[PDB]
Amino acid sequence: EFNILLATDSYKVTHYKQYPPNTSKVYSYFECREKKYEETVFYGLQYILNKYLKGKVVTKEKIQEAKDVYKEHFQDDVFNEKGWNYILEKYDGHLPIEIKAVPEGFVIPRGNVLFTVENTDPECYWLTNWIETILVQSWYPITVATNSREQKKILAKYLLETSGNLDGLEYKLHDFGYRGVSSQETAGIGASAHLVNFKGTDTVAGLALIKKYYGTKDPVPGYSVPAAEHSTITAWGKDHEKDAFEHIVTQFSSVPVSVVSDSYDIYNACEKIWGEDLRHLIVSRSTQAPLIIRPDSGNPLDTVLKVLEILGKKFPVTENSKGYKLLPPYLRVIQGDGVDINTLQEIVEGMKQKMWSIENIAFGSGGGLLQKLTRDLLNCSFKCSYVVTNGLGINVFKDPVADPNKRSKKGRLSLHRTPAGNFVTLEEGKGDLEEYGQDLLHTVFKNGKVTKSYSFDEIRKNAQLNI
Amino acid sequence: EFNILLATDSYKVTHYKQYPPNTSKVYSYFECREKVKYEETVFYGLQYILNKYLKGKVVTKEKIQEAKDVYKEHFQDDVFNEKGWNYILEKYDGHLPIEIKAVPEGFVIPRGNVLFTVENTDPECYWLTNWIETILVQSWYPITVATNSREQKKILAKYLLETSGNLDGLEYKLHDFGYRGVSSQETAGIGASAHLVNFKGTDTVAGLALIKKYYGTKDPVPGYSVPAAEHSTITAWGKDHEKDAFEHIVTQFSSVPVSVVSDSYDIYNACEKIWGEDLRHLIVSRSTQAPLIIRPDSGNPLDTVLKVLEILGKKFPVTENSKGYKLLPPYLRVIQGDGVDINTLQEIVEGMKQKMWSIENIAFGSGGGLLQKLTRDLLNCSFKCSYVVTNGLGINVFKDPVADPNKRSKKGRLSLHRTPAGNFVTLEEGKGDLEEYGQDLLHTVFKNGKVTKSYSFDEIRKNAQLNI
Ligand SMILES: O=P(O)(O)OC[C@H]1O[C@H](OP(=O)(O)OP(=O)(O)O)[C@H](O)[C@@H]1O
Ligand SMILES: O=P(O)(O)OC[C@H]1O[C@H](OP(=O)(O)OP(=O)(O)O)[C@H](O)[C@@H]1O
Ligand SMILES: O=C(O)c1cccnc1
Ligand SMILES: O=C(O)c1cccnc1
Repeated sequence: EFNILLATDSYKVTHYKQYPPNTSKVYSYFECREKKYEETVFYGLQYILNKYLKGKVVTKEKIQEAKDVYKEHFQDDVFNEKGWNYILEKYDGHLPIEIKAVPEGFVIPRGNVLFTVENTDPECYWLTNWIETILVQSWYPITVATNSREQKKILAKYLLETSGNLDGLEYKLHDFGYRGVSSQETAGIGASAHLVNFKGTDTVAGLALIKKYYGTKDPVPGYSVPAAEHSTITAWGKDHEKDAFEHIVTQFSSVPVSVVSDSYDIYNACEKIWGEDLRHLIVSRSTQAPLIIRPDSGNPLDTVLKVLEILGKKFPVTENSKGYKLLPPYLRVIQGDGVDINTLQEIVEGMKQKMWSIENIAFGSGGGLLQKLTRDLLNCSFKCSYVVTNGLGINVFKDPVADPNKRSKKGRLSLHRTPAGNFVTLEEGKGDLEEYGQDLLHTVFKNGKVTKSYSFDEIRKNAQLNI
Repeated sequence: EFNILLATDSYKVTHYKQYPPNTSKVYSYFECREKVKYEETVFYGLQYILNKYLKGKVVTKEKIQEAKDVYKEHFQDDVFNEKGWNYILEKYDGHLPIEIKAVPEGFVIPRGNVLFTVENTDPECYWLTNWIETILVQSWYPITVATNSREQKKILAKYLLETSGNLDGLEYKLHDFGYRGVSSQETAGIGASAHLVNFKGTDTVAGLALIKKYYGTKDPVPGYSVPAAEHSTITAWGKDHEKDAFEHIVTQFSSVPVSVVSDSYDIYNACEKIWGEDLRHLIVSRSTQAPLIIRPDSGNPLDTVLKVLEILGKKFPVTENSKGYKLLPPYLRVIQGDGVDINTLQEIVEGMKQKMWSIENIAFGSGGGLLQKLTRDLLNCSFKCSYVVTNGLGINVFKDPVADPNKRSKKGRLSLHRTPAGNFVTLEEGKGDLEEYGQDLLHTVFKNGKVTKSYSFDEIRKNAQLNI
């Protein structure tokens, strides 16, 4: 089905004719360039290696298919049929490429090499950057995992300040983004990246991806709870919202249940329906099976604060040991509308200023978590840094006059820890001097084989917060 | 293999227990809610979803068991509706008892109108309508790409018509550079295909196969490209040999158009000294069908384009076209592919016009701005239940949140009509049945596991044309 010969940017089809004659090696690297988001979670390359790059990826039929498409697409014969046939005949269609990468889950400051790519056969000098397009899509799981982890840092800071511990942190940011991403494939990739940091998800696609490509000791990497949507409330008719609420919390009386409460009037629902008519069905619930009230409209901070004020007047509020107000354990709130890293910060800060514990609230995020992200957020970039031409290696780079931020690194690269425990990327082959301890890049792919793999449990450990 | 039982939001697994008892019908609809203002949307992409995910035998015993096993662990509880899915398998050989009606693909519809509706065709499957919300709502993405691409085409058409008097070349003026900048291979194909509704130039090869498989064109392919350099093929020569790289590349591609990225070290030197002097003899000899296309790729986009054009206008023979705008010789063009989105595209063409440069001189490449920097909230894409039957009684249902009237949803059975003035209106509460507005513009496109109406990519392009 998938054809790697048709999985590149069109212009790359023409690059084999553009490199210097007598070029035997093209060596390229990926970084999140330096320019907020000072460090990045490296995640997602193992998916790409296994799904698209390993094994026999070239066949006679795929070559003919590409040749025919490109003849029409370019209105010209430019496709390197010879070079692809070489890989087919010499290597049984396995890519003569070596990729070295930092371990998945590692948290690396901006401006460092995260992986490198080079050809292992001199005839395939053109192949290194053929697969740039595929490999650069690693920007997306890196950026989802990174932005999710930055939200975890905010939640952890405010949970610690308002409650004194981090209990429940892993469930405080729930993935609501399945319908809000651009494809089924993106849903799985993005949901898996969020699960590097959290355990709550409604994007089921992430589970199958992690099981197939990474693996966990536990049966599943992420969990959900029963929850209403507007259709299951509004189907009862507007005059029967109370009947809908009563039915749903009674069907799910012994597990947590989230009930969207803003179909008609969130404030009436909290004060009169939950707070009076159905109060007897709430105060009876277990600490392990709270009602979770879900507003879903209005200004996010103003709505959360007004919902909490209403609930604190109808239910017995305590003051925890840090001085912050706490709803009874059978009652919680989830804000799932308009949540991104900026509004999450605004809400928890507003709660803190009004003396509400972050224990009371959880968040759901859809587009903000999985779709409202681009390759430019972390300046994810893949560039050639080293070539061998006429048997001599030369260090190559770009350095555009009008934008020093786009200057790329020179020569053969390696990643090291510094004496102070930070990270440094050495350029120009200087890692070979061995002044800086071991290279942290490891070979993960060579000549069609995935050579080093990480479980999802290892990745989660590598991506832990300091605290 | 894809499993539609595992292709929904988790909470929807629990919804069959939440609807009113004795509900036999759930009817839902999709709109781009009323809130560049994006007043009209190109409806595109549902036919892909119908064919790839929803048609045919989508339920098997193995898929039911897989979903059962996953949800038991995911919920730590048995809530999965195994019986309901087995009914579909047994009664319909795994085909979905669903009817979907939709506006024709490529149609350009104002915001706030019904675009498609979904309802179950078997009373036992009242829960199925909104199970497939998640899948179907992903149509927001091709809709939004196609719409935003068409809005950029409107800008380009306006300024090309002003500065040149015609629209020659318009379909090649916005090239898709977004393959590496989207979130997956599947997204690349969907989004590139949506851009090809409006344009013919693309480097996102994945779009071609999607169109061939799911829509079809009379022509062999729906989009085209030209040879072009990247920084690796220039810089690999060494900083002191940029001229050698340029000479090699334009000589290799002497009789087709060739784009050459010229900013590796100093775009202004490259234009004035390398192209403008050292290699000028290799440029002024080229065919009108095979221009050199100089590609800056850094700096302030408008300032860089204007300075590149000023340099080239001093080194090459510029003419004045019939509208009074400056025009480079036909063997020389420029493409700006850095930092392009609908806002900077507008700023560049307006700044060119103010400096008396024809838009004939320029084309644009766009990656993330075209295919990735878009969300479901740009057009307020939304799927909502508007009608149910419970105890044999149909009721019109809706949401109307007190703090956001923009989220009010439509009531009852819906239909899309032409007004007497030729505009569009969505009739609510079954009022289309009164036939005061002629016939419903929605067509049944899916019924009981079968695609029942479909559109070629050529028809979609025709429907999506600009008025001009
Ligand atoms: O973070 P987001 O990308 O916005 O996703 C989260 C939203 O999505 C759901 O609503 P729904 O599908 O109704 O969205 P809508 O009201 O905009 O149509 C859900 O109830 C949240 O409000
Ligand atoms: O519109 P965009 O999403 O930005 O994609 C277009 C950019 O992508 C390419 O550069 P490259 O891969 O170098 O991007 P980079 O400079 O960030 O590395 C290309 O030369 C354009 O500059
Ligand atoms: O579980 C939820 O409340 C949910 C999941 C996805 C989208 N909106 C809400
Ligand atoms: O053809 C090009 O110039 C191109 C294609 C994709 C990305 N960047 C540039």
